[PDB]
Amino acid sequence: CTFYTSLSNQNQQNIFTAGRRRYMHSWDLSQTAKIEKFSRLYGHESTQRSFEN
Amino acid sequence: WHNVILSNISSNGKLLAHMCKDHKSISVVSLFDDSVNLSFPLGSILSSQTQSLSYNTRYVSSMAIDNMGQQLAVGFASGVISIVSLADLQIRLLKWHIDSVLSLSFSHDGSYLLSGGWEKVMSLWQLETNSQQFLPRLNGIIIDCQVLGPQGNYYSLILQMTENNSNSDYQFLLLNASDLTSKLS
Amino acid sequence: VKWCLIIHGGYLVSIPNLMSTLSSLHSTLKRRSDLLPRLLALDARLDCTINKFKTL
Amino acid sequence: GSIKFWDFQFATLNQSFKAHDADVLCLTTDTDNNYVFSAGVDRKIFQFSQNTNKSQKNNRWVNSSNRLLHGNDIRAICAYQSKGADFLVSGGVEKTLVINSLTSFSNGNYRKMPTVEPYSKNVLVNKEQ
Amino acid sequence: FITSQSTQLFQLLSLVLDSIGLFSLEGALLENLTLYIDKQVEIAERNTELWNLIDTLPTYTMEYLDI
Amino acid sequence: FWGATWISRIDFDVDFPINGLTITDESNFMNHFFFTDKYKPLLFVDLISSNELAIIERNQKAFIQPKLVF
Amino acid sequence: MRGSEYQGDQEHIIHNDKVRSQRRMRAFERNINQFKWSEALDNAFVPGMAKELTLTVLQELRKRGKVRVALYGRDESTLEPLLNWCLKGIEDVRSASIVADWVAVVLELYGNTLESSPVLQELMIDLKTKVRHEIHKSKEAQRIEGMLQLLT
Amino acid sequence: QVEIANILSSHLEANSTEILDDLMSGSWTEPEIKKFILTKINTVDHLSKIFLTISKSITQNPWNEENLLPLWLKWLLTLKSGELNSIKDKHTKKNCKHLKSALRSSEEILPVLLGIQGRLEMLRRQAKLRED
RNA sequence: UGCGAAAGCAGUUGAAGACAAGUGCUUGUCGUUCGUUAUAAAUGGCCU
Repeated sequence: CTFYTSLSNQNQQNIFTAGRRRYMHSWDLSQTAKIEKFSRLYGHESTQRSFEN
Repeated sequence: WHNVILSNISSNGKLLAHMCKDHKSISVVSLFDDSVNLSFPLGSILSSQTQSLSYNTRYVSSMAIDNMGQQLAVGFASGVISIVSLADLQIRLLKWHIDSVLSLSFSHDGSYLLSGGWEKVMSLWQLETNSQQFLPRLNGIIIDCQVLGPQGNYYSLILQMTENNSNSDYQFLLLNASDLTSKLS
Repeated sequence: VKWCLIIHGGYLVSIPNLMSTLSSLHSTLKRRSDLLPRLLALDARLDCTINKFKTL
Repeated sequence: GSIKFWDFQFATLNQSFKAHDADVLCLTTDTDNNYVFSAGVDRKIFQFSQNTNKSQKNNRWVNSSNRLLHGNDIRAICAYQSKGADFLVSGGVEKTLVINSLTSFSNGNYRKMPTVEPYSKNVLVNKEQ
Repeated sequence: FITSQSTQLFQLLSLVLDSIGLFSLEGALLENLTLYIDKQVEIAERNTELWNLIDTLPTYTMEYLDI
Repeated sequence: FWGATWISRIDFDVDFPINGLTITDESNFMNHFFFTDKYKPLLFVDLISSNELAIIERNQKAFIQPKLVF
Repeated sequence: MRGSEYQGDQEHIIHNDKVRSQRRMRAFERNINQFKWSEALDNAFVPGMAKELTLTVLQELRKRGKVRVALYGRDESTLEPLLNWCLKGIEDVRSASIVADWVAVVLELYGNTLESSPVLQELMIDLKTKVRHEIHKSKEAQRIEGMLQLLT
Repeated sequence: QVEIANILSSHLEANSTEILDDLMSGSWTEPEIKKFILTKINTVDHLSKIFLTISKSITQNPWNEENLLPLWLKWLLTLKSGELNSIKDKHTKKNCKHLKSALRSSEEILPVLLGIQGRLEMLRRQAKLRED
């Protein structure tokens, strides 16, 4: 896991997390959480079968 | 300009690419500067095979211009897409659509080409390796596509729902580019 | 079925309701009878080709 | 089915194209290395081009085009250039040549040679008997 | 008159037959009907296939050149 | 005369009416009428007798690339 | 690895996105979905294929409008399975209409091939026999149906 | 039979109005009709004339008991379909439209008669049982 | 195309201009017009 703050728009804060799975999560920054799932590699699914690193 | 058949404006809003009957010739012009001024007849881009075949192959149904002005995408009713490198009028064929392509739009950087047609399937062409990713089973055929954001956060689509032949039933979609899910329908 | 309908025709006439108590017959018979025009169309095409190659 | 371009000095990959649906049995190149033509079991010939000026500075190859010309596998392919001649000759299990033009590959005309051209006759006929 | 647009006329006869009922009909007249209707069915079938029909190298061979 | 895919006949007693994929050949190589294309390909053509012409004609799994048909 | 048991009972926010696992799709469905019309027909007639499932892949192809497309690249060797099913499908009331449809097409599309192939000729005689037998059964059913209307 | 075929062969050349009488001749049999159509009808005009006469005759009275004309029609369509449809005459198509109308009026009959045929069959058996 | 039932019952598919190709003539085409109710075929198939 790691925090991420865009180098230009300092207001932007986000959390990327991964595991032994084929999809990555991103949490933008309180009733609910805005979580986005990255699960598309655009034609390179063979080379990447886990996001854990 | 006279007798314009088709026209498009770059994503930045700074380049205009249009076709005129002066069969037909395509010219691109910069709007706020005189930096870009190019023209060429459509014959050069068209291959000879399409010259032999029927009219659907020589008939353009959509056009798009890259922001930097280096690349120009031309659709054809035959479903072929032809990317032209303006610097030397070199052609590159991307052929997936079985029917006429209705919407073309370059991304901001130019590496990705959004295409849509009667298939009800959106295709993102990766031009580096000519691969593609798909967003299928949309509610209707894609009349228009665009990349709307400083970093291409959102894709804006227009759908038609040609089932209802009585009326033109448009639906506007705004998709989040992260996971290709409808942010606003 | 043909014999039951023949011998007991008089009694069956004097029944309060027939559709409810013989619904299954009507359902079964209607399904077959609907197929007849389609099958005749199939038969005619087969006779056309069968006659053709037998002569040839 | 992949065509990969490796950098020689560092021995590392620069580009990877998943082009063919089966093996790539042969490669050939233009004199200036502005075109790389592949072929294989899928019966196709793919053209890869770097001839654009921006590409050459960036030395990025582009999957320009492909064609279907052969009825079966393509085992052997070769390319010749000269001030008067521009040939891309291919052949394979179909037992016939196919001649294309390198520079105008996508749009140029192509000739399918006869399977047997009896320069040396293999049959004779006797008028008597 | 029957035994001697015909669609509704036959369908009308079917109505006559049912109203007569089982008991009233007579055998001798029945057989004449039994023959007639069979002829019609044979014809009625016959037109049907007519209607549907309307809707529906050698190793060595000899040849002479044209010179 | 005959070639790989054509047969012809020229009568040598009569004069005729006057009316891309190969080397351009800018360099030197070193240093009454009948024509038909019906018969092809030909292995060998010859006459059996004065009015019999003998024409000899030619008579593997491949990777499947379908042709769409709708 | 001790964390997998946890179900987030003490956590503030619980977020679940996993899509439920769907039953594995059969081979014929895979071919329709990938637009393998001809193969989807072959998978229809395989040994030990339930009758109801076979009737679908015929209906789906007809509904898709792909009946001629599924019968182009075929000869007598690969047409026999379709007729053999049709030889059996023609009996049942449910598949009688569908078999009537496919049988007509293959005739319209393989009239010439039929003449030169003797095996197919027998398949049509046997078929011609049973379709005829079906006519007789249906004709009987009509006579019973008329017979009933007289009673009521 | 042979005389009628040659007689018919002559009239079709002569555009005679007695083609219907020759076709209706009782000497015709099924194998002969197949033989005559295959061996003698070699030009489209003769095919058209016979079809016209048969088509008109059936359309005027599709309920004739005399099966010789329909038997002619069945075999003409069965054997020479490719040559028949090649004929592009407007009049030829219009006759088919009328004929298609006259015939199809029958096929709608058949479910009714079979319904009638069942009732008579029941009624016949009723009398038989009472007699015994 | 009109009417109608779903079945069908009647009726249409004309003319000009221009371009392309072959050889002033022939054929094909129309992001051209007037008027009448009035085959397809660029190897090209749907994500995680």
